Amino acid sequence: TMDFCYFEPILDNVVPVLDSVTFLINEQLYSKLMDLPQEMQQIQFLHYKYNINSMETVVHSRDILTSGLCQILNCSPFP
Amino acid sequence: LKSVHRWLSAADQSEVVPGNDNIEYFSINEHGRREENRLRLKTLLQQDVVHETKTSTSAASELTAVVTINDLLEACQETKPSISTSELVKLRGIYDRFQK
Repeated sequence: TMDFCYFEPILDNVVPVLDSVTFLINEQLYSKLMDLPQEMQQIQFLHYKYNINSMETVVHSRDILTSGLCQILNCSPFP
Repeated sequence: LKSVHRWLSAADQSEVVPGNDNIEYFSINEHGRREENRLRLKTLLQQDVVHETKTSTSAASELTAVVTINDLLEACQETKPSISTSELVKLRGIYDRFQK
């Protein structure tokens, strides 16, 4: 592992919020996703398994959500 | 020319990569940009590794543009190049005898 690293805090709570995010999902999981009856249920399904909490989770470009099954392709505007 | 035209008409140069874009719309695709189709096409282009385009150029098979006798007859008895021998009679008329 690392012997050392650099860290620096974000001052004055200046944390950006992304405007759009793209997701890539496999056949089975994507179908299970869209088969849900309503938008809120789909959002909750996204929330639960990925532990992504709104206004509290920071995500990045090209982040693999799970190994070999799904990934976030890119984010906009900020990385 | 007529044969290549016929070959073009027969091939019709149509039905190439139909329905390339997949259906991927989602419910939350609102409350923002209304050009989401353009952005989705942009991303589908972007997910590609690189513009390889290493396609086989021989797929066209242009050699098949062969002529037929019916196509041959498309001449339609085109107009003569020489209007009339009467305009040229003297040519040999003077050279019935040996040349000067």
